[PDB]
Amino acid sequence: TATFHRCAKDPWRLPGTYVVVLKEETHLSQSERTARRLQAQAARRGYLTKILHVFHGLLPGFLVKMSGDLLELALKLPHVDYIEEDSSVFAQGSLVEVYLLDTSIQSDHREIEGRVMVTDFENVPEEDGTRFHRQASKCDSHGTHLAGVVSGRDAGVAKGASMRSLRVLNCQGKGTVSGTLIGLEFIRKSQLVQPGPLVVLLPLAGGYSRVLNAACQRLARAGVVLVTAAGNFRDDACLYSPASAPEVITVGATNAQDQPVTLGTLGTNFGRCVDLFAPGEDIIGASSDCSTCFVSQSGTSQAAAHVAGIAAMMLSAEPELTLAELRQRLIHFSAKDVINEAWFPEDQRVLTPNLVAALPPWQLFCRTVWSAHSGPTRMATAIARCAPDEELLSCSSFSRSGKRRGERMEAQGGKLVCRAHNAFGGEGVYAIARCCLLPQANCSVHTAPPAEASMGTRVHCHQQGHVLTGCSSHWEVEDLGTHKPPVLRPRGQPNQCVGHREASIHASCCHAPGLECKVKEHGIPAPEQVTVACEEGWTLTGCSALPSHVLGAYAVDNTCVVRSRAVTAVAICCRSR
Amino acid sequence: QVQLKQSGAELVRPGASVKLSCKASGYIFTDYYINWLKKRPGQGLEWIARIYPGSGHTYYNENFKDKATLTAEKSSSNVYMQLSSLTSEDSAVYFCARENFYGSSYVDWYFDVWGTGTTVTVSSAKTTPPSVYPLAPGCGDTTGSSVTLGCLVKGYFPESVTVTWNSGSSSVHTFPALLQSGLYTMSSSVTVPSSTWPSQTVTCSVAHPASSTTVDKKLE
Amino acid sequence: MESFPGWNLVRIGLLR
Amino acid sequence: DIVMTQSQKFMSTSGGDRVSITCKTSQNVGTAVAWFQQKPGQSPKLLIYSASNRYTGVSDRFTGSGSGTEFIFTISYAQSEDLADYFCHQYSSYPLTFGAGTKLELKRADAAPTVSIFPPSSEQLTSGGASVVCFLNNFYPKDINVKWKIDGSERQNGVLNSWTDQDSKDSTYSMSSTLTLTKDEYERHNSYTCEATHKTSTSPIVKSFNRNEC
Ligand code: NA
Ligand code: NA
Repeated sequence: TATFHRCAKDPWRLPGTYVVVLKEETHLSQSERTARRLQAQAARRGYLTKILHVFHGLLPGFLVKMSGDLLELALKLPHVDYIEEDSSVFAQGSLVEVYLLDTSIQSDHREIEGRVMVTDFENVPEEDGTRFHRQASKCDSHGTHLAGVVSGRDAGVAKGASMRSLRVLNCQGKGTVSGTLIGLEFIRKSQLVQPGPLVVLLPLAGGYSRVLNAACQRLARAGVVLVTAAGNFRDDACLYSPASAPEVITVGATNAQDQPVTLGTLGTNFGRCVDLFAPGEDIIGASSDCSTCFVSQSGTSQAAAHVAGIAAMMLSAEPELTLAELRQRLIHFSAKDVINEAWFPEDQRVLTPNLVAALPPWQLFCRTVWSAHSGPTRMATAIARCAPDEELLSCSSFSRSGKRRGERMEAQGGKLVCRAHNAFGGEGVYAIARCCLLPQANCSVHTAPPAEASMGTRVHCHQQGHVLTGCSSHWEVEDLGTHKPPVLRPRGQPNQCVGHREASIHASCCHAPGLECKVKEHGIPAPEQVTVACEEGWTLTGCSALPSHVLGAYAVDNTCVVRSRAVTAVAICCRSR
Repeated sequence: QVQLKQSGAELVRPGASVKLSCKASGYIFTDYYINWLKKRPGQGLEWIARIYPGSGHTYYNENFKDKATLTAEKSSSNVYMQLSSLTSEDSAVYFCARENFYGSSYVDWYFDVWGTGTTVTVSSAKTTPPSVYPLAPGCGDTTGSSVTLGCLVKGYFPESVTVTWNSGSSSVHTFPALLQSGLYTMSSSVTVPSSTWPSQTVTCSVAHPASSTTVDKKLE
Repeated sequence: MESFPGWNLVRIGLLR
Repeated sequence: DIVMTQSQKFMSTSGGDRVSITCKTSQNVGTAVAWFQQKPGQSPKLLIYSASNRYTGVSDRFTGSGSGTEFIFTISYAQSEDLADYFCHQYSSYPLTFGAGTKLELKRADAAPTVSIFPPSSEQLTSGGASVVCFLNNFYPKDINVKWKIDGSERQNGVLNSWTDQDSKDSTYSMSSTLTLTKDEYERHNSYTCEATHKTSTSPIVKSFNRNEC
């Protein structure tokens, strides 16, 4: 079960250096012993090996410089979880400390002097080209500009923000996954020996990295707010790291014309793994050119820095705020539907959030979570998960072909997940969760059976003080059965699950102090999409479709969208008095 | 007259399969959901699956999806449950039950009628009928109004056995079965007035359906 | 809006 | 899956008139709880539905209460006729889940057993076995001790005891004691004795037979 991992993007691979990640409860002594063992084993095979770093505090393992010939031997080692080949990363009131993993910084620049601390942590790869020389250059530019965007006196977002610099990107703005990993370990060791809310800005990106995402998840679980650039490759950000880590706040870049940023032939990364977008074109900030100089830059780094700033401001006001609460407020205070989605590839539009970060001017906050596409297999499933602190209040599904078996809100590892099931002959499906933060919530999913008899049809939260937040429907007839057109369960009251008689129904029932929910609906006879929205003050919790004819239904902020090929959109709107 | 008749007790080899039956009567068959429920000795009832006759559509407990298969025959007026790849963990009593709905709510119903259950024995041990032995008292001075007579039902397999006195006529005790080196042993006591025995005759009728046997042992 | 120095600061609602 | 936690014993309250059992759920099931009576070898019988509603024909002595995660089942003036297993079930969410069941136990006046000893039948003997049967009928309380004596000497191995469930007629117990020996072992001894020691008498009830008499 010991696996080997390498970058998908061949030019970004760095063979010879490997990250050996050991099993969960492996202690420091066991990492050292395993490293000494690898070295001794290699030496017997007549190979020189060098242990560069022994990871502890963040994840268990070590960093090793060795021939790839020795991989097969290192996978046979005890306690080994997996081995990941190192690869390149590229440059893109209370005291809140903001860590910056980037290039060097001009700490004496008037814009950021006395607010920026240089940690002395430096871990960078050597520059490409046998005759490369920095010369009059201080390899300051990027980092200096980004500290300016975050905390700069005249052009900064969070002017009252303490910052700490870690040199992780060389003169050519290049770093390694291994160097970043060491940087992150330094941040965790720092917070272990120190008190204070933390924000970590990672304005860099490389190809999907299992270990980078793992280290990022570990830090996030330790209550650290990690903000990252989505990537400047006009591509699915899920293919990139730390971009792909769900725990990190992933930021895409937009220009003044509310358009996604174009960077030459490429531009801002898009899709599912992008949490939100922020100003990222022609961004004025400090210039390493002089102590009083400015420069306008572009890229998802600039955009990430804005969010790191907004995070710092929110945390200076309420330092106790959780990463869940912060992400929900970040989404909440954003500008909705401003972005022109035309620039993104058609199939990625649905998955790309239409939010631009903005500062804020007993609440129920919700966010939509899109799953990855399932396979084309008839038994294939898609799964959308919430954050540990959140509640799965609703679960929907969407297929481009419309061949769907429906969806389920099922517990998986003691936590409710939104699982969507593909159908016989279907392209594949997406699972769309609605992840919420509801104050003193006691929530449960009750499962109702298919109802083909006359009566027993009405699925609702029959419990006193328990209110319906959302409904899921799963088609209960097997593929080798006899297909008959699905019949709808009659409607009596509004506050009941809309569904087919032949389907099982999963009802989310929440009990909370001042929770009140309502059902809104809107139908059109011959549409491509039907829509219904929750009023100002109300939060969309559930989104469902009344009528195969329908491709699916999904939440788009406080709007329930039903996509068709009368078509009704059924929404549950909640609020907390 | 609303009732659910369940099939006889079954003995199955491990790895084999059984098709249990549930004959419905006194109501509209195709209009009421029928459920299957597993009962182990110390455990609480396990809901297996439900079928709506009329459509033949099934809904199972995830835990029994591969094990069980429900079916309905409108002509025969009965629901079936087939259990595949059996194990000793499947040796249980299976119960049949109707859902009667009184309202539009999904919670506006109850299990009003049930079958008596079908005992499933998953074993590689072959069916053996019982030996029936009269328990009559010998020599003595009569003390009191009555006399106790017995019947010993020894060396049968599986569990399923019914002891009746005369044909269905006094005080009767049925003692639970016990395993006596692989086979079940059970005894039945009957008490009749000092007059009636040995004047008139007393006969235990022992029926082991699993071996399709019925034996009448006269007490003389 | 039009791109100008500090447009980002008004976009995020820091400046009026 | 909703977990059902039923109380292991019935709880006596007002002078033994009301006997109750609680049934607690893993999550809030509202009022969607039913209660069933189960007499051995019989189909369960619906008593209470929707936590408190009494099904048709059901006695006013059966009551149900509770909502949310705690539901009480009570029997006022319990009779021998009510001796059975009792269980609850939630129907708020599929898969349907049931309580383990609780057997009703009833207090009664102490009653001495009626002991009767039986010799092996010629039919069993020809087959090469010998079961000496003792019936200890209609006694109360349940606690009893049986002692077997073969020619005055105590026998410990080859004895099987089978109690019945508490009587539906008179709340008493009955127990069969069967000493099984091989025909060859049985032939070796002439007097078989079975001694019942119960709370009702200081001196045990002795029932015996001698093969050599008649
Ligand atoms: Na060497
Ligand atoms: Na993310």
